[PDB]
Amino acid sequence: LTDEELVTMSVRELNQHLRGLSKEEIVQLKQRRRTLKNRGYAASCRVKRVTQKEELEKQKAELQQEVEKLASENASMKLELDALRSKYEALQTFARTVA
Amino acid sequence: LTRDELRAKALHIPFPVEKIINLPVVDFNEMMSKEQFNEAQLALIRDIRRRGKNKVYAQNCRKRKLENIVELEQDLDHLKDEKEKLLKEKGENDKSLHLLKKQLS
DNA sequence: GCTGCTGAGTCACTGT
DNA sequence: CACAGTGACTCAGCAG
Repeated sequence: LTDEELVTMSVRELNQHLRGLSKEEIVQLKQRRRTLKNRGYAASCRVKRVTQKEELEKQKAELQQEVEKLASENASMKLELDALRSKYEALQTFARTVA
Repeated sequence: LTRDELRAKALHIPFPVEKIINLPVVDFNEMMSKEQFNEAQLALIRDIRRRGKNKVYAQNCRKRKLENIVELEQDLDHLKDEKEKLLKEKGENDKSLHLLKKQLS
């Protein structure tokens, strides 16, 4: 019995493969299956933590470039807004100097 | 008595397991000096030190993984707040530019 | 009893 | 050489 064949086997079909096995070899085969199942649980846990980390890092990189772009364009527009307000105010004081 | 301590006692190693693991390498070498250990004693001492130190490395490596996820989720939390704050600032600037252009044409 | 999960210890590596 | 880090495997032990 190869590895994944023993892991995919249900506990009901496992009892159908008790041909010529002693009481102990039935035990060791059950612990062999449990060990193989535990190896898959650890691998399944490691995969789950990796995708979570990679996804959180993907969202952070996207939001960091969004915030960096937002801060940059806001500073540039604020420059043009302040310049336009300066010319508007300068024209305001000149408008107060008329007859 | 731990399994490590029993094995060290069985091989007549006179040093405490704690000192084998935790001593800085300079003090560890001083402790090992002036001895006469055979290959079996040297191998067990090296095995106890390596396992004892690697145990803590794995502990720290798993603690860092958990702390790194907490820091990432905090980074996301602040970035969403900074994005919201920057959008409000962009709105006040867009509304001020609009009012100025309206005042003119 | 089994199933999933998970905290640790260990191994076989790689990195500084 | 030393120490340090890390994915994978292992077992133990708890919850379901």
